Amino acid sequence: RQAFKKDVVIDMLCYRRRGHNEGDDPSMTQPYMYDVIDTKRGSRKAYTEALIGRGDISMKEAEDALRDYQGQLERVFNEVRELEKHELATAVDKAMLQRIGDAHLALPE
Amino acid sequence: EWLVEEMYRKFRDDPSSVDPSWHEFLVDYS
Amino acid sequence: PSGSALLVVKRGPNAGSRFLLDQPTTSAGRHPDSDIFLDDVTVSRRHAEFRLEGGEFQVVDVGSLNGTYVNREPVDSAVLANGDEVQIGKFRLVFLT
Repeated sequence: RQAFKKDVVIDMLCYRRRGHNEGDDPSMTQPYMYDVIDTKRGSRKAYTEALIGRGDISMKEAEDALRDYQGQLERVFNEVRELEKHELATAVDKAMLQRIGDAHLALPE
Repeated sequence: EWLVEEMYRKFRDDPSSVDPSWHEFLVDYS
Repeated sequence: PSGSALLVVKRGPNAGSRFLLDQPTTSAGRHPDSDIFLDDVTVSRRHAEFRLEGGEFQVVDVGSLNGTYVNREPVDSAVLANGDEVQIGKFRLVFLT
């Protein structure tokens, strides 16, 4: 985009976890699709195992990430539980008109 | 790689052995 | 200023804010109970501890996911000197003694 100033499209292929309501099981319409999603792992937890498996991170780094997950999960649950308890001249002169009337004949050389 | 399967049995049979921070990660595995 | 250190925030929402270090352990992180409260998604609940031992300031990464970069250098424990730049996630902090 910065090199050619042209639109770029990124198609992110993922999956919808739940229907469009609390009591919506779209397995009525797409049973095969939702049978796969039933046995899927979260795109955050799966990536966590991949970094351990590839030797990118250790079990100490797995604890640094798991403590950060709870530290950010508790962060919003407690902040919300605490914040819940605390609840004109519209005309011009003729000389201006004569400037606009002359601009139509102020043609370039 | 290793504790993806190993600490899952150390927590399901005895949850006191596995660190209390891995309980909110090993439950969502199986 | 006597026997104390200042942590002026260069980059962050609380830009210019100062944290005074004079205790044996001055905690820092996203936990409300932390002395140096740094709020951000990058910053972990317990990010680092500013330990002062016999007039010797030193910051230690207590197990944070994004770590702590002293002078843009990832460290686990580093003795601090006047001029260091301890980074905790997006928070850039300057060191004064």
